[PDB]
Amino acid sequence: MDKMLEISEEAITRYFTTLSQFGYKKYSDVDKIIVLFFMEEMLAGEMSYYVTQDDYRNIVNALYCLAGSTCMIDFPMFESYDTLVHSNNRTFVPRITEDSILRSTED
Amino acid sequence: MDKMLEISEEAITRYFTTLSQFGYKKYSDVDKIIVLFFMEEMLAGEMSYYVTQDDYRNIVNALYCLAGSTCMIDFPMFESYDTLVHSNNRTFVPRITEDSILRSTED
Amino acid sequence: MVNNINWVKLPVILDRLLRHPLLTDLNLETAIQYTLDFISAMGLPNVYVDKIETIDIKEYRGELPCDLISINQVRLHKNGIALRAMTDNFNAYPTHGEPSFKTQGRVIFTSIKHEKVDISYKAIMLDDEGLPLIPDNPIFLKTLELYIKKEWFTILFDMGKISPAVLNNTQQEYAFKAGQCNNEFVIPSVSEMEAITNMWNQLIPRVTEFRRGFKNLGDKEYIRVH
Amino acid sequence: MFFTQEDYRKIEKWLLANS
Amino acid sequence: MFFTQEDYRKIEKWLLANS
Amino acid sequence: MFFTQEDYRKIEKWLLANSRKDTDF
Amino acid sequence: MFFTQEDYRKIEKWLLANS
Amino acid sequence: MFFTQEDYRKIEKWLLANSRKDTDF
Amino acid sequence: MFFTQEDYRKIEKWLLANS
Amino acid sequence: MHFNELRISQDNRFLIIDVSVDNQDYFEDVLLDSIVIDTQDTFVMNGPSDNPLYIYNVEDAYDTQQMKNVRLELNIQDLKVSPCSTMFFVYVKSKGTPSTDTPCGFDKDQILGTVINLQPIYKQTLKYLKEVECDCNIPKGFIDMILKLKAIELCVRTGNYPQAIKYWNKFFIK
Amino acid sequence: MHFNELRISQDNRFLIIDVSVDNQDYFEDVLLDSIVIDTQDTFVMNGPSDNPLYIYNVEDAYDTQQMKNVRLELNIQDLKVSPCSTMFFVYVKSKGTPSTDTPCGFDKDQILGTVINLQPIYKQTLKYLKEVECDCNIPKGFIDMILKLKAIELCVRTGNYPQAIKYWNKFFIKNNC
Amino acid sequence: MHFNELRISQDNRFLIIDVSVDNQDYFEDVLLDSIVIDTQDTFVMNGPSDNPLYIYNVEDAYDTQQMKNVRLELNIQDLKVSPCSTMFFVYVKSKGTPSTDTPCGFDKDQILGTVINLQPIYKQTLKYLKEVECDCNIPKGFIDMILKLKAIELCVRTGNYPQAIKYWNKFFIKNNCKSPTSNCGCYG
Repeated sequence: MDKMLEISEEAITRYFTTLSQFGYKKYSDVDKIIVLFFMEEMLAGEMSYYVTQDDYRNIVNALYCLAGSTCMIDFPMFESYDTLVHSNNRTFVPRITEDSILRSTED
Repeated sequence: MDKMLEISEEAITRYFTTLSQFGYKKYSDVDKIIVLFFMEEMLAGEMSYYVTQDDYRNIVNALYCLAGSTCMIDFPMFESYDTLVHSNNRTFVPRITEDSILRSTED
Repeated sequence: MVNNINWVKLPVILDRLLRHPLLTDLNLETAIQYTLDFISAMGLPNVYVDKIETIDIKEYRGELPCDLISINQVRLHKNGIALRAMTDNFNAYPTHGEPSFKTQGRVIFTSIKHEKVDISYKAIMLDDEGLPLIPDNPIFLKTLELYIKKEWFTILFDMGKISPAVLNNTQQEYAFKAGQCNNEFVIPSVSEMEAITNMWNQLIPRVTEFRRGFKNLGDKEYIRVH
Repeated sequence: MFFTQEDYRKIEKWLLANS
Repeated sequence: MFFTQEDYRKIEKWLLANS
Repeated sequence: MFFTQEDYRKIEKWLLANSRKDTDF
Repeated sequence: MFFTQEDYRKIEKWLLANS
Repeated sequence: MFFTQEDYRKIEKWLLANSRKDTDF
Repeated sequence: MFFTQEDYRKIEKWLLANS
Repeated sequence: MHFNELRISQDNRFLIIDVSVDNQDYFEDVLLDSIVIDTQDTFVMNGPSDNPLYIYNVEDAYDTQQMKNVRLELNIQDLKVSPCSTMFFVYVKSKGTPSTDTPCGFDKDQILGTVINLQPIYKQTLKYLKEVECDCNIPKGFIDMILKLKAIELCVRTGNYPQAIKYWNKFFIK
Repeated sequence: MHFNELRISQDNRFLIIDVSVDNQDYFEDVLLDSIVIDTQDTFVMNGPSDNPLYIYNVEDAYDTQQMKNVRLELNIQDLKVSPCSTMFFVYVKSKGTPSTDTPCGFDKDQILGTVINLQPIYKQTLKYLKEVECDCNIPKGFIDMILKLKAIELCVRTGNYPQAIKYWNKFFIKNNC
Repeated sequence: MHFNELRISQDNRFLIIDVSVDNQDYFEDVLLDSIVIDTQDTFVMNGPSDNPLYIYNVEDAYDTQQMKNVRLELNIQDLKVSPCSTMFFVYVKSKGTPSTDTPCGFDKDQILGTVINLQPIYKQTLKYLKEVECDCNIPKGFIDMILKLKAIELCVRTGNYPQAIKYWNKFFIKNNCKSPTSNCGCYG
């Protein structure tokens, strides 16, 4: 993946940063950290050969429950150039004020 | 064995170290020390000739209840290089792009 | 209870205590202890979480859940017959009937050798932190505030740092609000008064709702017309 | 990057097709 | 995945790399 | 669509299970 | 090192086999 | 596997049980 | 324990020493 | 490589896809490869999934600059999916090597564009505005819909499509 | 010596053992002797137990560098054990004297390799993840399983195999695969 | 290039190094130049430090597959460092030019590998092992040790080495172990 690595490193670094500033992190969130790094080593090991695409779907949709659960885990950002409503940059160029038998025409 | 001797020596040394710093150790823990050095005496004398492999199994599995029970008795560490998930260092060497009748083929 | 138990976190009580300049050294460490003391001293069943969890019996003994505080009932998993308190002094001891049980610690002593039993037990509603979670009923909050205030003023008065009149007033207020909270969390609702009414008015009395899980304690008792 | 079983199946089948 | 052909050529190139 | 050495290692370990040597005929 | 009875049986039997 | 002196002592002590001297025939 | 053959040979060697 | 227009037809019968390759000088060697359509059911993070909804290979249409621009109009009913409750994912590929002078990060074969039907959202907004006309109070469902739409927008523009589908299925379908 | 690959086949039908001797300039005279398979029922600390599950002698197969590499594919159903609920212990022996320049600590004739089936753990993780997908709460059993697996890993890496057997039999024995 | 065996002997004597160039047919002309051993106290962000712990030039030997595979078995007592409270950085410098057409990023002239002694860490973890058995309590020590190790692993394999030394100094620099008995032992 190469990204579960980054998320896990960030999460555990934040965990130990909190244990440096404070002396306590909720164990309900240590559970999430445990699940996260266990999954990453699961997927970056010899057990990555037993996964179908349905299993991949389920694993991703279950890991996204951990996304904004705590400050240690964040929503990952990917390189995206899309949106729900796109822009229309097409241009209009008819031919000498012509039309078809029913409608307009262009170049 | 040569390791029960070390474990017992460490255990009683820790026992008397505590009795030096403190003046009290749990007698529920002195009982475990007593069991430990009794087994050490019995297995390292003329009484070991009555030991079968089933008896050895039972003795070891009974002694490992003492392992992390107290600070005096500690989990032994043995020389091991294994794990539950071993590595795959096999290399792939294809020959003349040659598929077999059904399977692929290497050297 | 007429009202509902909407849950809020423990420092909601420290929101309210620390208004008082003489209670400014109270902490969540003290709040936890005195809140647990108040929860137990009041013994209100609506404050606990109703849970059901099945266990297996090895030989007249079974492992008990971690968070158990009290047992509503115990029954056999296959029959559904409820268990009673064990009056027997020699249960699992042989020499040379109706099932029962007994619970002391993490062990439940049943009169059955090998069976699975369903235990409906009560626990404490916890927070995302492993801490108690208190009702936000302002009667409950005010009474708990007065409990913590009364304890702290008792300490200060043993020290001689509080006038006896102040402590007397605090104890009086706490006593009245303790009675008020006890009644608030106990008096039945309208829907609970229907259950009580159905239990009360019975031409043919029903005296065997313990065998079931008190399922039919509140059902209406319909007499056919002849 | 990540592979599933089906990805390996496609890769190996495509290898064997052209061998 | 939806592998393109050129990716397959890369795979066999790197497999016959240890030829 | 770039492949790193690790991805090729996974491909190797998958393909090795399917292929055998001359001796195994 | 620790011997059980079976170890002694093995040793003695194999020695008599070689005598 | 390495044997030290006490293992050998145990082996001899076991073998002595089975054997006799010439006078014992 | 298995007592591969050279262990038996070691035992023979030791025993046969003070023989 | 980019999208010219990626829209569902106002008649709710066609899914318009009009792709083009960027005009800069060093995509001269680069062409368009294929169009793969996925829904909220068959999506996978790692590129298009198996058993996709509709695959398209662009050599089939033509018999080279014609291959740099493509336009599709898929009758949605022929795809056997609901035009109103479906979120389409449109992948495109290049099959072409750019020059060696490309600035870094610009050489990416694949893109993606999400599609939904704005007619049901328009009808919901009209209904909520009708409610607002009566007594001039804002229904809270209207604000919830607005904020959930903005949440899906943020998820799409950040690439977090799994939680995007979770919100879509949970709120704008059921 | 060392292990090349040591796993159960992905089809849950073979137990693969591939052993090789170290390539060292002082291990020419060292060969391979035998392969002994033990389970969690017959395992003993001091070397392979008696009445082992499967004894294999290498000079039978071959008719000298062939002796330095060995591979096996043992049909588990022929061994008469459950491929899901068995913890195979693979011992290997050398039958060879290394050179006199051997560094201290490398002249270990015997090795050991533990084997478990990873499918049941995989399916359990998928079940727990499916439970997580509902209401985004982590079951406590999932964390318990993770930490129990970590405990067995620590026990194996430290050589404390009997307590590893205890943990395995108590916690993970009932497995579907 | 890759690592075949990177380990410290469990007897706390030998820092075992076994490197070999990758076997693909673009990597003929690439050879091994030197092996530089560095510690946490003399680390630099880029490349080996100017004050390393040990240097070994490969070309000062037989002069081709003997170059392409190299193995070192350094005695740690000679290096005058503790095998357990020391974390080593192994730099391997290549000598040559890979043939063209290789995919980019495979032609990395330098490779780095981190080494630590896990045996004392397992000794510390065994103390909290039995907390796994007991229910009704979180095995806090077990989780803490697992996270402590995993932090170093993660920070090593991501290349975030400086924070890796920060964690190593915080956690495991006070590790204790039995020093190797210099008079060798009879066993086998």
